[PDB]
Amino acid sequence: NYPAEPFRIKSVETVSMIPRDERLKKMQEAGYNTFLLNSKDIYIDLLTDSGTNAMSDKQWAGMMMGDEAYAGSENFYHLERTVQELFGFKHIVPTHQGRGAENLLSQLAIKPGQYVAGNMYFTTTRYHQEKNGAVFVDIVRDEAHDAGLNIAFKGDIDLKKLQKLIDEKGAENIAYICLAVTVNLAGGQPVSMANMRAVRELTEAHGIKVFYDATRCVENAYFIKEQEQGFENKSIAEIVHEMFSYADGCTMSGKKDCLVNIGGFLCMNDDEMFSSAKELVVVYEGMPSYGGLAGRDMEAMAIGLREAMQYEYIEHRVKQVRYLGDKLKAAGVPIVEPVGGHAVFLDARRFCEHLTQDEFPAQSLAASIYVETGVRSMERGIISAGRNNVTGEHHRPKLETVRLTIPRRVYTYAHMDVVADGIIKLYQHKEDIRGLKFIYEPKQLRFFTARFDYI
Amino acid sequence: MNYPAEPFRIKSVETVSMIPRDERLKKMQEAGYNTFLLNSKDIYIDLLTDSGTNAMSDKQWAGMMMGDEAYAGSENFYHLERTVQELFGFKHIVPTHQGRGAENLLSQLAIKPGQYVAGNMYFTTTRYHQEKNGAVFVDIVRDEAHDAGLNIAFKGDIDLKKLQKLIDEKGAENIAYICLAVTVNLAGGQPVSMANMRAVRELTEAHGIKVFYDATRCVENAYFIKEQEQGFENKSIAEIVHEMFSYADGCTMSGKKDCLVNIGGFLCMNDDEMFSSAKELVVVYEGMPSYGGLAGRDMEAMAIGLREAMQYEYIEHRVKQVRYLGDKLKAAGVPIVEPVGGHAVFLDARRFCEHLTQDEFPAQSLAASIYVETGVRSMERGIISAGRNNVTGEHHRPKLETVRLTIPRRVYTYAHMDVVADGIIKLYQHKEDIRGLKFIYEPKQLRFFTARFDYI
Amino acid sequence: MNYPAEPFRIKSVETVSMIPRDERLKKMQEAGYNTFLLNSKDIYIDLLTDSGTNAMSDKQWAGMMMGDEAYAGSENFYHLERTVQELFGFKHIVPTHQGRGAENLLSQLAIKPGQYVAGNMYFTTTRYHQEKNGAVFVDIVRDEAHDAGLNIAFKGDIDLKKLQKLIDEKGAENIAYICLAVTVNLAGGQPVSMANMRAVRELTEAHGIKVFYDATRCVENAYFIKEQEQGFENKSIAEIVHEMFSYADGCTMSGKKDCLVNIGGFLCMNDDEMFSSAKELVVVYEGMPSYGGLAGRDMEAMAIGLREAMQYEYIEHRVKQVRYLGDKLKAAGVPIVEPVGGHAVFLDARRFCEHLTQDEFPAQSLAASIYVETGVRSMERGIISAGRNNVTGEHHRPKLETVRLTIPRRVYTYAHMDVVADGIIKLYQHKEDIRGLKFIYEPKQLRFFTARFDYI
Amino acid sequence: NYPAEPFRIKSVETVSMIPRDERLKKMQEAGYNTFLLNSKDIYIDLLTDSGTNAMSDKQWAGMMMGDEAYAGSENFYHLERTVQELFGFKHIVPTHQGRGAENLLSQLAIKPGQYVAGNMYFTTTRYHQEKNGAVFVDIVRDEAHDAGLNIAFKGDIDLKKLQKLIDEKGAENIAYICLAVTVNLAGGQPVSMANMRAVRELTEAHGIKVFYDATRCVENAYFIKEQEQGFENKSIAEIVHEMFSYADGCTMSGKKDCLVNIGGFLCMNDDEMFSSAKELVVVYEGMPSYGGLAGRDMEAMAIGLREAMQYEYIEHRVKQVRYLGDKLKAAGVPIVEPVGGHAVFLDARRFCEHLTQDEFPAQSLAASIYVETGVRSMERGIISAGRNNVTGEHHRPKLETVRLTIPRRVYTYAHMDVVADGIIKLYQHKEDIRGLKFIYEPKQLRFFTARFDYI
Ligand SMILES: CC1=C(O)/C(=C\N=C(/C)C(=O)O)C(COP(=O)(O)O)=CN1
Ligand SMILES: CC1=C(O)/C(=C\N=C(/C)C(=O)O)C(COP(=O)(O)O)=CN1
Ligand SMILES: CC1=C(O)/C(=C\N=C(/C)C(=O)O)C(COP(=O)(O)O)=CN1
Ligand SMILES: CC1=C(O)/C(=C\N=C(/C)C(=O)O)C(COP(=O)(O)O)=CN1
Ligand SMILES: [K+]
Ligand SMILES: [K+]
Ligand SMILES: [K+]
Ligand SMILES: [K+]
Repeated sequence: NYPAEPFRIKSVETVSMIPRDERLKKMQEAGYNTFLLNSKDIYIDLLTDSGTNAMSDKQWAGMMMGDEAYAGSENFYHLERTVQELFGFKHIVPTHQGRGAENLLSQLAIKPGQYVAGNMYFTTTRYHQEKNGAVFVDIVRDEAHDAGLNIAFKGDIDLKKLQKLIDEKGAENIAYICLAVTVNLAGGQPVSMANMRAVRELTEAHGIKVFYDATRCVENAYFIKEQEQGFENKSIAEIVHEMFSYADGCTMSGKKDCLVNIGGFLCMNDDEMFSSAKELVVVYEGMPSYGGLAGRDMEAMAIGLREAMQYEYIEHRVKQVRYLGDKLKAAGVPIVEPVGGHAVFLDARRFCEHLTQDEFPAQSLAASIYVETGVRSMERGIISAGRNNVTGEHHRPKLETVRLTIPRRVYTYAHMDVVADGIIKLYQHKEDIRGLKFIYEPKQLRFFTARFDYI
Repeated sequence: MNYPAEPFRIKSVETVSMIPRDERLKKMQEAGYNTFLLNSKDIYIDLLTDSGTNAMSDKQWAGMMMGDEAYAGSENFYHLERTVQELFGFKHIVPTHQGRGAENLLSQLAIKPGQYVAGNMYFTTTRYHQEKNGAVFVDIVRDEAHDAGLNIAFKGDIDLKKLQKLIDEKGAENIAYICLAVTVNLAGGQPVSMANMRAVRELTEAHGIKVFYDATRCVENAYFIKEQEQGFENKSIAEIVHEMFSYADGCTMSGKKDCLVNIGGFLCMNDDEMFSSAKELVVVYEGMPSYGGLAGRDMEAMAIGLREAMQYEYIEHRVKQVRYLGDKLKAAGVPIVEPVGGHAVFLDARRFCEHLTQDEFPAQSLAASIYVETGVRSMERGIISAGRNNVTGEHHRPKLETVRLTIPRRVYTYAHMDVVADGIIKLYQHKEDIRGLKFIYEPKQLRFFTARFDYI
Repeated sequence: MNYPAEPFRIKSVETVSMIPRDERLKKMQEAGYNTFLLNSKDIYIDLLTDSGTNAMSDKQWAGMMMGDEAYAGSENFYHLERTVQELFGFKHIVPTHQGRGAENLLSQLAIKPGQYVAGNMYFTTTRYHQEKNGAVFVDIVRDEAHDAGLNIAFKGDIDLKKLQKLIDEKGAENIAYICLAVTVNLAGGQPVSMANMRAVRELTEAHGIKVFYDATRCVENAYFIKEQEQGFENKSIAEIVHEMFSYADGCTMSGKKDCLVNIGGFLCMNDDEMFSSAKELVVVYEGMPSYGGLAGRDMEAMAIGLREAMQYEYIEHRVKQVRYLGDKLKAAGVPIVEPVGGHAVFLDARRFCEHLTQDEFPAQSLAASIYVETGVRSMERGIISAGRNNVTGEHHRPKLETVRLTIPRRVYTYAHMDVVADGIIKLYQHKEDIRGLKFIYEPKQLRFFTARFDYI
Repeated sequence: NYPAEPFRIKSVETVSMIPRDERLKKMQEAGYNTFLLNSKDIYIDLLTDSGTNAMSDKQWAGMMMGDEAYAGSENFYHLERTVQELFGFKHIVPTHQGRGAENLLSQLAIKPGQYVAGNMYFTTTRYHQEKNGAVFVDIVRDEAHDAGLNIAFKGDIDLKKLQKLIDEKGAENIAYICLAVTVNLAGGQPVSMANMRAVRELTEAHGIKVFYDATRCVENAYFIKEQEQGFENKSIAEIVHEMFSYADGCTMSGKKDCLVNIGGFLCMNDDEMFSSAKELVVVYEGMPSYGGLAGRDMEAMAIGLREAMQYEYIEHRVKQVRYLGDKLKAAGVPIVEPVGGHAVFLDARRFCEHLTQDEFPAQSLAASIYVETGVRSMERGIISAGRNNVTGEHHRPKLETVRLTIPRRVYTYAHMDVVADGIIKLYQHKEDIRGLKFIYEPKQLRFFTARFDYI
């Protein structure tokens, strides 16, 4: 049901343990915007699972063995061998993290005016597509947009929407299909092997390329192992390798499922594209053999990807997130369902139904959570959606959420209990949560530095 | 309140795994049914000891990169020295590689052949160093410390009536010193009260008798005082620690326990002449007074760790994590030493195995069976550890025949505790399957470390 | 005086070794005669670049254990931020993963298509980011910087007459900014004087033109100012650095050079609106303004390293070690760029190989031959690096056709320098054996990194 | 002649660089006793080569992999395998450093009244022999006592003295022969393979055991490679293994030739002695599988011993010391000859022949060296010999020396030049060096804390 950690603690990170009254002052000093809190003031930091993971003793040994050569580092060759074996692409180019790989892919693979279709999108990924002249098309199944619908493989592409696009626009006018595993925007929802194969088969008949956004591909493979018929005798490694067999390449943020603090990479099978990629990596990142990483980080990521293949590790990772979601759900706390691989999203609209979206319930709930528990969470609602700059109106998103994002191997079920118990107690007196109003709003990136006060 | 979450985050991890029961069976036999003789790789959760098995912090690992390895004058020595002077309040410090190295120095320096050393229950290496330097050991702990099931507070306390009697019957000049350990390891990690430390100092001082503390789990002990002794609820852990040592003439310390390191110890004293003599001796056994058989980076880690240990939330969690395991075991009717102590839960082997005699080594055997059935390693703390009476040659016979589930600091979670509890509860369902043991190889001293047995 | 000993001790080592000439020959062919394409394992002493190849200190490694990996609000970000604010004197900082990431931001933010960017000699990635954002590059370095053998001080200085002419012929509003690099890498690591920085600021300020520094080797540059510019002999390295940047509106920095790290860079500016815009852009390419595509531990290492770099003895030794190699080479009549610069000795390939034309790529070829004969890796810094004229499609033709023996900071000793000098002197004895090269594979930009050749 | 370092620098240790005037104050604050200087005030620290070595990147990787189990650590098994392969003993017991191993050996191998004979002695080694009731007998060749005699293998035992001892005392009355490699007291002098075999053969015929003090056995093996006929096609590893084939066991300080900062061990071939050793290690050190070391240090020492077998490494180590001695000798500076493996010893008696031994020329020369260069060196003369406590007279040693002891892989030839140039300049005006007199003298260990002032 919930397994014990399949690891023990080698070293600890010291935290302050400041009490509620002091947390309230820190929160006020941050203008009630959790993005403005200092890391040294936070007990449990669930802002993101990106780059916040705990490394192993074996990775730290690798950290001492950084061959820092500008070209031809042994660590690059270790990374390259590892990704070829595990993902099964012919070619790999390291990048400092995922968005560096996305910049490269989109410049290489898009002609202005072409469509890129995907199972929803991530903000950086879609931006790089659009900056290169692509029009984005959502081809996710309709269910993915229903946040209360508890169904499996909610990240699946709708083959009919793909077909429709090909019929209406023409294959030559589609740059590529961008299939993300898992689907972050839908709450971390997995994609099935059947769907990946069906997309490979249809695109292949039309000469259309498919590139994966692989950042949480290991969480994805765990869902396939757990829930997809016929994958129960298959190892995580076998699943991961089969998944990528249905792609022409990928962009990877190692900062997620490769269990590192920095690192990413671009893969492809096509020799000519690989050649062009090497011509471009040097402009933005570094050499084809470091790509904006220290040798020690290529080493840490090579070791971390291989650790991520262990079944017990990934089972525990996903079930720890599930434990938090299960406990919240059992107390009647409204969440996005089903719980995804990396986070639990509170539905702040329903949590704070005495407040209007214009009063920023997700922002305000995230502040309350920090004050009551020392937990930092991310606003993923009206604030982070930003303001229409043509009209000056808020972009008003359907999802008004607080993201409890879980770094890998950092926290225990007891820290999950701190988070849950705190949220449950807040829920019991939810009507007491107050609305927020801007007191400082920057013109851009407002979620990063906006300051608020209570209404 | 009852069970707080870890007051830290995980910075790095070590993988854990379990070999099949069939393989464990083979390994237990190959180790001659002594858990000390199993290999680390063959252990799933290793509760052999809290000694040297602690997880260090990121700050201690940063100190590890700043090892100043000079033979004399290292910054890491000065940092250790001023930290221990500040926190414990003794005048002088001599580092040693670990606690038994400091006990070697103390016993050689402070005992004349034929004298008595009186202590709140024996300890294994401690008693051996006393006895090998010609002392007779006298246990002056309260009787109640030897009754496993008796739930009373401050079980580690010295019985003043027994101390008084020793002085009367033997004369103060024939007592080398009082050895006061905090907490008391073999009583189950049981604390000593401040009132008792103060009373002991007062009695011994009037008679000119020296008192040397075994400081190895003094922070755990300070936690119990803050939690349970009336008047201390408001004092900081650090204030408690400093007051505790104000009632002593010096101490031995294994830093491998409450200083949160993997190696390290020291000897403290207030007396200038003893300091001089201790330095002459340290060079023979350990190294120059300026490193004491430690790398500079380990002095640094030990200085940093001892100060980390003073954080209330850290030590509250440390002790309550142990308590949680004991609570779950108790709830299922598993017999344990009570109350639960600072560093371990001690299964009561006499009750766990009523069908065996103490001469059939129930504790040694239970530890074997726990490993075979669960892949958890635990330690014998009974008749084998007690050693032999150095006059009659018979086994010492402790009332406490226990198996120790010892918890390294900052290493495991409550989920690991639940795994351990579950496996022990299961084994209890068939306790009568645990077989008697007999010696096949017996070392001449500290026999428990490497002795080998076979089933009767 | 002339050649000081290392002002540090060795804390840890990496082994070095040499594969036979026969094996090196094979490897050079397999790398298509481009030194960039050899493997690290196959190199004995690796002088390809001083970029990212530096040895960190014990203090920086201690900072590496204290990485605060938070996505926003990391202590390591705050430490970097206040360090750069203190030492460089700019209002705002945006970290980037390395220097070309900061050049991406600057060029996008500060250039309107069709504008001119004027600089003290081009640099490779710098010129590409200017040109790809629609700028025309204009070289305003003094003519003497392009003559390898001419031994004059402060060769990096901007020719004010050329700057003045640019403003006259093109109009100030059509100049996006002046790019002033310290030191000037491709001139041979040549410094810029304070007087010149002050004069440039004065001229540009009167016309409303912005000046952005390439800060990557500013500490080396400050060393030359202290050593050679009248009036500065008494100022600290840190004072020199802070004054230098007071003449700028912001900078790009590759921390991989003078900040003594293996990864890292940043963009600084004084202007609030530019800061806002830079943050919008950083999120697209690098990461959140609060880490900029760097682990927290690398921000920390870069903060610590930049402050280490201000120690006079450290930078005096850094530069004199380079000078020693150049001195030994000169003494034996080997043709080099003079005076020797801050980070490398640059062999003059035109003189080393008089028998070849620049169209036959003497520098690329010499670098190949050095590796084959010595197992030392060096870099082409000539016509291949210069790239193509983005209007005519012809090779840019630099007067400076050089091969760079680039010295990573705190990595090698004088004995390694002597090994390098000895091997190069030997190769010089048969310079006429070095054969012309021709392209077999040419990338569309920054071609030198991965191009492959074959002998004519 | 002098090779370049067969390594490059991975990381540096920061030092203060304080100037001459400030060094003079530090020296005065230390009462002119270099033992009292703070490490943070010293540029180049030549006090000892014990435990001061620079580790490699590979050792630091091993430092991150410490299996800290109290019993059965993987690191112990790695150490054990390595020592068995390289030294060729059947059994190994780890100890925290060399004197811990000596305590164990002497308790195991000596009955009160027995003789232990050796090629000179080391202070801790001889003390442990004597505390256990042994009488020490020097059986080194007479030449070893002539400090100006430049001959090879000066550490050799005189077989005739050994024979004489057996004849006069009886084999049953000799506990063992303690053969040290190299011989520290004679200036770091090596012992020949011929001598080790001859001693093995004579002792074997009489049933007498031989235990090596192996602390600088790798320096020793380098001398055999370099100078002993017939060892020129032999690897350092082959030499080391043959050396120990002539012993019944050894005590080792890894802090010397195993390239670590802490660590040591005891080896033996005899099963019964191994059993007894395991019974004793637990009293003083720890378990047979950690012996008073952290698991990470058993790992560092296992990796370091194997690194020490590399020919280029040990050739450079010994020749760097030689470089310093050669340069001093060429300027006419009086030194113990020939230069040993680990240090250069200045003859302070001849250096300061205007001073009497009672004026402490070695102590005073060591102070001058620090003041002029920031180099710390060790007094090895009348001060470190101590005072006769029966009579109160100085012990007056024949050797009045300053030891310039070189840690492995820490310094370069340039640092050797700082040391040499400074000493040479002092030598040029040697008559200016002033005598010292006590102002504070402890009753014991006076070299550690005595304070002086100028006469
Ligand atoms: C699905 C997906 C992501 O979730 C993603 C980054 N995620 C962040 C920063 C997060 O907080 O979820 C990126 C960008 O990776 P990067 O943050 O540049 O290494 C790409 N795809
Ligand atoms: C109270 C006390 C101890 O518990 C102790 C060692 N304890 C061990 C090894 C244990 O497992 O409890 C020692 C010896 O310390 P040492 O293991 O040598 O650092 C002294 N006193
Ligand atoms: C003056 C200057 C440089 O020298 C520079 C990079 N130099 C390299 C790679 C070199 O080998 O010189 C860069 C680019 O920095 P980067 O290599 O991207 O961190 C900018 N300016
Ligand atoms: C020949 C020899 C030595 O040189 C030695 C220690 N030497 C020191 C401390 C030195 O400064 O030379 C020891 C003692 O090793 P230890 O310092 O306890 O690891 C034994 N034999
Ligand atoms: K990070
Ligand atoms: K690097
Ligand atoms: K040391
Ligand atoms: K340990």
